[PDB]
Amino acid sequence: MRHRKSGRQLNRNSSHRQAMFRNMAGSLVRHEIIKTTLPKAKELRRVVEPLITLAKTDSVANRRLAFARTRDNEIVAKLFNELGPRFASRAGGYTRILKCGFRAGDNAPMAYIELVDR
Amino acid sequence: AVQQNKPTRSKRGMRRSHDALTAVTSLSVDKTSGEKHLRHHITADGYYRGRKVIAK
Amino acid sequence: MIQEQTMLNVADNSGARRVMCIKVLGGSHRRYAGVGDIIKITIKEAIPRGKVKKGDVLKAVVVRTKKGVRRPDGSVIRFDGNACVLLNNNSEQPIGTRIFGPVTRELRSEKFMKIISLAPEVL
Amino acid sequence: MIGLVGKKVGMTRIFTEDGVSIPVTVIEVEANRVTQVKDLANDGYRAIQVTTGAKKANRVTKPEAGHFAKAGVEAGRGLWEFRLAEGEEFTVGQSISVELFADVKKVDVTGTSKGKGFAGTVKRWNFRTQDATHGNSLSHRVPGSIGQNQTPGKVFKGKKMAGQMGNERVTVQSLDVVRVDAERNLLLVKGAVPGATGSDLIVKPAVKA
Amino acid sequence: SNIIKQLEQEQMKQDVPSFRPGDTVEVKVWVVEGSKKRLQAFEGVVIAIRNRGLHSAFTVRKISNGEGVERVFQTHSPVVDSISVKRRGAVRKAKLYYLRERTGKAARIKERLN
Amino acid sequence: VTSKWFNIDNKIVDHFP
RNA sequence: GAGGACCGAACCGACUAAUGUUGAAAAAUUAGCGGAUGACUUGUGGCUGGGGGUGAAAGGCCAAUCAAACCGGGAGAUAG
RNA sequence: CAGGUGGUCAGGUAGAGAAUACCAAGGCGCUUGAGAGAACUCGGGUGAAGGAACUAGGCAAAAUGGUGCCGUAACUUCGG
RNA sequence: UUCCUUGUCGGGUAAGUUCCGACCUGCACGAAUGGCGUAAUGAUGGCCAGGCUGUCUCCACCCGAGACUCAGUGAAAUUG
RNA sequence: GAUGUCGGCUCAUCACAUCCUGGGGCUGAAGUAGGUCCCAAGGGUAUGGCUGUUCGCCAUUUAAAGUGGUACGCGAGCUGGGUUUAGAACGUCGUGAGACAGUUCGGUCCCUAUCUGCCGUGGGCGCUGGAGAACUGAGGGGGGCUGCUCCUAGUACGAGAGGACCGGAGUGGACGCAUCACUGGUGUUCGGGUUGUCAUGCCAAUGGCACUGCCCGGUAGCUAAAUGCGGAAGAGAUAAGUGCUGAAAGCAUCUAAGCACGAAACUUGCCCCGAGAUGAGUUCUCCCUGACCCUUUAAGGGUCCUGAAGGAACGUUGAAGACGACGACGUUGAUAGGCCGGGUGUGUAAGCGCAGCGAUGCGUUGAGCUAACCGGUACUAAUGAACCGUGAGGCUUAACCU
Ligand SMILES: N[C@@H](Cc1c[nH]c2ccccc12)C(=O)O
Ligand SMILES: [K+]
Ligand SMILES: [K+]
Ligand SMILES: [K+]
Ligand SMILES: [K+]
Ligand SMILES: [K+]
Ligand SMILES: [K+]
Ligand SMILES: [K+]
Ligand SMILES: [K+]
Ligand SMILES: [K+]
Ligand SMILES: [K+]
Ligand SMILES: [K+]
Ligand SMILES: [K+]
Ligand SMILES: [K+]
Ligand SMILES: [K+]
Ligand SMILES: [K+]
Ligand SMILES: [K+]
Ligand SMILES: [K+]
Ligand SMILES: [K+]
Ligand SMILES: [K+]
Ligand SMILES: [K+]
Ligand SMILES: [K+]
Ligand SMILES: [K+]
Ligand SMILES: [K+]
Ligand SMILES: [K+]
Ligand SMILES: [K+]
Ligand SMILES: [K+]
Ligand SMILES: [K+]
Ligand SMILES: [K+]
Ligand SMILES: [K+]
Ligand SMILES: [K+]
Ligand SMILES: [K+]
Ligand SMILES: [Mg+2]
Ligand SMILES: [Mg+2]
Ligand SMILES: [Mg+2]
Ligand SMILES: [Mg+2]
Ligand SMILES: [Mg+2]
Ligand SMILES: [Mg+2]
Ligand SMILES: [Mg+2]
Ligand SMILES: [Mg+2]
Ligand SMILES: [Mg+2]
Ligand SMILES: [Mg+2]
Ligand SMILES: [Mg+2]
Ligand SMILES: [Mg+2]
Ligand SMILES: [Mg+2]
Ligand SMILES: [Mg+2]
Ligand SMILES: [Mg+2]
Ligand SMILES: [Mg+2]
Ligand SMILES: [Mg+2]
Ligand SMILES: [Mg+2]
Ligand SMILES: [Mg+2]
Ligand SMILES: [Mg+2]
Ligand SMILES: [Mg+2]
Ligand SMILES: [Mg+2]
Ligand SMILES: [Mg+2]
Ligand SMILES: [Mg+2]
Ligand SMILES: [Mg+2]
Ligand SMILES: [Mg+2]
Ligand SMILES: [Mg+2]
Ligand SMILES: [Mg+2]
Ligand SMILES: [Mg+2]
Ligand SMILES: [Mg+2]
Ligand SMILES: [Mg+2]
Ligand SMILES: [Mg+2]
Ligand SMILES: [Mg+2]
Ligand SMILES: [Mg+2]
Ligand SMILES: [Mg+2]
Ligand SMILES: [Mg+2]
Ligand SMILES: [Mg+2]
Ligand SMILES: [Mg+2]
Ligand SMILES: [Mg+2]
Ligand SMILES: [Mg+2]
Ligand SMILES: [Mg+2]
Ligand SMILES: [Mg+2]
Ligand SMILES: [Mg+2]
Ligand SMILES: [Mg+2]
Ligand SMILES: [Mg+2]
Ligand SMILES: [Mg+2]
Ligand SMILES: [Mg+2]
Ligand SMILES: [Mg+2]
Ligand SMILES: [Mg+2]
Ligand SMILES: [Mg+2]
Ligand SMILES: [Mg+2]
Ligand SMILES: [Mg+2]
Ligand SMILES: [Mg+2]
Ligand SMILES: [Mg+2]
Ligand SMILES: [Mg+2]
Ligand SMILES: [Mg+2]
Ligand SMILES: [Mg+2]
Ligand SMILES: [Mg+2]
Ligand SMILES: [Mg+2]
Ligand SMILES: [Mg+2]
Ligand SMILES: [Mg+2]
Ligand SMILES: [Mg+2]
Ligand SMILES: [Mg+2]
Ligand SMILES: [Mg+2]
Ligand SMILES: [Mg+2]
Repeated sequence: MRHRKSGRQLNRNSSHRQAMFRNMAGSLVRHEIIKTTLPKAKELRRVVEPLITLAKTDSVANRRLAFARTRDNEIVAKLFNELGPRFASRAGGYTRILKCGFRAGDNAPMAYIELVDR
Repeated sequence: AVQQNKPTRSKRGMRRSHDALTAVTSLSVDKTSGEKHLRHHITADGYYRGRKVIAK
Repeated sequence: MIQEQTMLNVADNSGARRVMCIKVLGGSHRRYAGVGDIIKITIKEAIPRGKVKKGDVLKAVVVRTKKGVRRPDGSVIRFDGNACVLLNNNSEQPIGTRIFGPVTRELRSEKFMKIISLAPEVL
Repeated sequence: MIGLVGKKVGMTRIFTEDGVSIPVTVIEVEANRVTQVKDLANDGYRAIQVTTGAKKANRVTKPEAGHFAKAGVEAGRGLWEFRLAEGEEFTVGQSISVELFADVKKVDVTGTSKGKGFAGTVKRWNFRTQDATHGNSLSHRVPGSIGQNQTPGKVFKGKKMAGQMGNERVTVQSLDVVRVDAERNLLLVKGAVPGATGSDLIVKPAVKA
Repeated sequence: SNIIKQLEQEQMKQDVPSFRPGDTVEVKVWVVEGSKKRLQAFEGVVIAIRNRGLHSAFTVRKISNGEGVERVFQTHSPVVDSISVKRRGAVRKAKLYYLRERTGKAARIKERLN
Repeated sequence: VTSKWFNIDNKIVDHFP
């Protein structure tokens, strides 16, 4: 049974999941479009979209709290100086997933995840 | 465990009656580009439903 | 939730200090005895000049368990340890003359009105 | 007698003034619309077919829509049937409400139980597990033996083995009726009924005692 | 679940006081020794509180006649006649289950003073 | 070779004396 | 500052259990276990040869082979 | 190819330490991947009340575990 | 070492074919193929207690690696 | 040119020569409790100590702790204590090597399932135009156990001691089904405390690693030890048994003719599956009303035009799920993610200020954060299409209508 449970496990233990989405979240903020497997792009939306509503209100307390979840001051600065104001009026849904072909090496289904006003 | 008699070439082909692949029924045609693609997938140069989503 | 081999303290002053459960009476394949349930015990240690000697086989009635009793509205009463009162083997009447500690209202029955009266506190 | 079709809303408790807590299930019984009546002449048995709920006009097919339009009834979640006793008559289009159970004391509730998936013989059939230790080799929750030697040299039909558990029709019998709430379309019964929240329940007065 | 919520509100008491873990309370409950009702009081330390609407409950611990006793009360039950806070205790926790292994001077809770 | 250790193990092999 | 002393890593072993049993491995791995200045352990070289060697002794070991090694021959032994 | 293989070199913070934990210099992620999140198997974590009732047998697990000081029986070959 | 034999008696347990103490009717002990004791020692055999526990009453949930589906490569025993 | 052994564990299944429960006859049957025989196989039918044990003795239960078959059921299901290899010793026998249904200590248990079987779950085709639903029920399976207390009643019975049948109510044990409101377990996806070390320039604040580092709490879900329900009543035909009327046989006689009772066994009644029930059933609704050519002339083949109802695919997914399947939804939209509000859990964040030599305490402050929950909201993704599916559906006979 798995009833009413949420969260992809992605064939990794918990600490390797926690650290892998922390890298992707930094990479999407910095490049504004990346290419991933479709299961890992749908699980990214629940990590990087809460980071953007956090950045909509600048304070020392929130910056120190976006830092505990990205561990990258070059990412925290972009969130609070560009992606905060840019999505100021949008209420949720800062990200768009687009399916593309299949990865050659192992036939994984691919997708492009980006920020909406890229 | 292992077989006691050699299974024939009819029992082999009956088992493989479910092994066939299914072709894609149709390919959608892009609104502006006019090129085929899988439905719900971007085309081969980044058009999806008219607009150009991947300017690469 | 008393079963065989469970060690119980003694709530009366029969002399015993620790007893072991060796059977849950009242049915075939019966697992557990709760508050108000008669059990067959054996005495594992006694005080030097009591009425009961170590090694005796007697009956007892459970009066406190730390699994607890559930009341009609959903409440629970749990204690810090399991306790029993020693009974005569045939008449099933108390052997001692005092009860220590609180008891509960699941003993309020025609058999154990002797115990209810003696208890310092009934919950 | 006939029953109604409801919907498992949830479970809660009712406190009585004398300090007893009753676990109740809340069944939400809207109006059931009679959409077809069967008779011995045409069908060979007596029954009514009822519908309940609402459905979006987009998802009703042409054959389904034309069956409701004949009765003059607006579409519903599904269609169920109850067998009529002797002396009960119902007419097409009328509505049946939860006040039917006003003086009923006990009910029988049917629903589809929670789906457990492929389950083992320890969960499904209450088999005992074997030793955890003491030398056991890869056989901790496995079934054990499944038959005898050369006589009879086969496994008997109906042997208890692992397979699909749950997700199937179940009936619970002789449940009390703690309260009928006709103004809110509610029916509180005492205890637990099969299915998960939001499932469809069928409620009939108890056939037994 | 507006349907369930409505059924819940009609049964809740409106006068439950505010307490938190560590406090000392009297709970007066109704007992029925045969055919006459009566109140008897339970004194102890609130060691746990469960906030669930009508399903709320709290656990009180006392030492009675040399035996420790825990009682879980359903807050909105009609059996609980009244709850009365006697002392306020300062704790850092939400559930004080470590008080099960402490007796005498080791199981002392300090007053809150505010 | 010859083994198939369970064709050499003589608890398994020498089972009926 | 003695000791076939003590506790304990490297090092040498192999008491228990689980895994593996067409293995990752023709004897291992994991977790614990014993000795650990000595009748210890290890590198390089040397000597003992088949009814023979060597053996704190188990018929143990002598190139994955041991109640008589391996290779070639007698030899196409003989086979109610 | 989860085995075997002699010698030399020997940083920091805690530590008695070449143990153990995290790091430096330096070196690597072990040559199939992507999903899903059934029974069962393997390796682990937690568990109400009871506490060896399990079993051939407390097997296996759990528990104990350090430094300083106080205290320590029978028996003895006078060292334990 | 004792077949008869679970000898009988005592102890320990609610209950003890094992254990400990005795008795002597030693099938079929016995004095360097040594007898009877023995402190310390033993990955030695038997038995009992305390602590501790998923060993068990009686299992439940969770974390990973397989098992399952997709793409790639691709065996084996066995067989009138 | 191999059919693995005793006991244990797991899982059973049949017989009836019946252990309990059910029904009866006789009793050296007053009552309670028995003895013995007949009918009856629906369900039920102990836990421990000792021993390798099956057995047995013993302790304590139970309504009872049945007797057997199944390769003395079951090792391609587990074990490996015993017996039954190689080591060693004792007693005894032998000059000896050695031997012992004498004892004692130690001692490697393989298999990825082709076929039948069984448990689940799909694809194809059929059911005679196509499609969407609701049914009937041939048949098949599941279930079936019982204690104690009270009333009737200290009545019937008996000198007393003792103490009922029949009938009713209540409450339990064991077993099964469901469920998560409660009481709890879990909760490596939530909050906190804390040890060592490394890093973010440093302080403050945080992160990585140490089994989730070690711990303390805990949401949803799953779950039991939690809490609801169940076993029936009734009917039919009976077994053993008991009869009524009644001759053969002037009587008698349950039987020959005729009539009646009679049990947990049987057929129903309760619960689930079920039209591949090829004997392929019924009911309701919806859709299709175009030409032409050819031949070997018939349920024939072909061309153009047409493409319905519906379905599948694809996408967003689920209290559904190994994969299929099943359910919900696809802009005329709450399907999922985010977002907004709440709840819940943790337990008074950071920053700043004040008191203190400092650790630290206090105030702002029940603060900050909060997973799977509840109530909302088109912000993001669920596309205009394309695909499959046709174009009124055979012959004979009958009954009506033209
Ligand atoms: N079974 C084990 C040990 C073993 C090796 N050779 C054997 C010969 C006979 C018996 C056992 C063995 C293995 O395969 O590794
Ligand atoms: K079950
Ligand atoms: K020295
Ligand atoms: K040397
Ligand atoms: K030789
Ligand atoms: K002898
Ligand atoms: K004795
Ligand atoms: K004794
Ligand atoms: K000696
Ligand atoms: K030894
Ligand atoms: K010893
Ligand atoms: K049998
Ligand atoms: K018979
Ligand atoms: K009988
Ligand atoms: K009789
Ligand atoms: K029977
Ligand atoms: K015997
Ligand atoms: K075996
Ligand atoms: K066996
Ligand atoms: K076989
Ligand atoms: K076959
Ligand atoms: K049956
Ligand atoms: K709870
Ligand atoms: K929970
Ligand atoms: K740290
Ligand atoms: K913990
Ligand atoms: K007569
Ligand atoms: K019955
Ligand atoms: K059909
Ligand atoms: K799976
Ligand atoms: K603060
Ligand atoms: K809060
Ligand atoms: Mg993988
Ligand atoms: Mg870690
Ligand atoms: Mg499910
Ligand atoms: Mg299934
Ligand atoms: Mg093995
Ligand atoms: Mg195992
Ligand atoms: Mg046959
Ligand atoms: Mg030494
Ligand atoms: Mg060592
Ligand atoms: Mg060696
Ligand atoms: Mg070893
Ligand atoms: Mg090792
Ligand atoms: Mg040691
Ligand atoms: Mg050492
Ligand atoms: Mg030396
Ligand atoms: Mg030898
Ligand atoms: Mg060779
Ligand atoms: Mg060799
Ligand atoms: Mg020779
Ligand atoms: Mg010759
Ligand atoms: Mg030859
Ligand atoms: Mg290598
Ligand atoms: Mg080395
Ligand atoms: Mg190291
Ligand atoms: Mg480096
Ligand atoms: Mg798993
Ligand atoms: Mg426990
Ligand atoms: Mg806990
Ligand atoms: Mg505990
Ligand atoms: Mg035992
Ligand atoms: Mg046993
Ligand atoms: Mg051990
Ligand atoms: Mg002593
Ligand atoms: Mg000394
Ligand atoms: Mg004795
Ligand atoms: Mg002796
Ligand atoms: Mg001798
Ligand atoms: Mg001699
Ligand atoms: Mg002599
Ligand atoms: Mg001599
Ligand atoms: Mg001696
Ligand atoms: Mg697979
Ligand atoms: Mg493949
Ligand atoms: Mg061959
Ligand atoms: Mg053969
Ligand atoms: Mg018979
Ligand atoms: Mg034993
Ligand atoms: Mg057999
Ligand atoms: Mg077999
Ligand atoms: Mg063994
Ligand atoms: Mg053995
Ligand atoms: Mg020998
Ligand atoms: Mg022999
Ligand atoms: Mg095996
Ligand atoms: Mg097969
Ligand atoms: Mg039927
Ligand atoms: Mg039937
Ligand atoms: Mg809930
Ligand atoms: Mg809890
Ligand atoms: Mg936890
Ligand atoms: Mg700092
Ligand atoms: Mg690091
Ligand atoms: Mg049909
Ligand atoms: Mg899906
Ligand atoms: Mg709306």
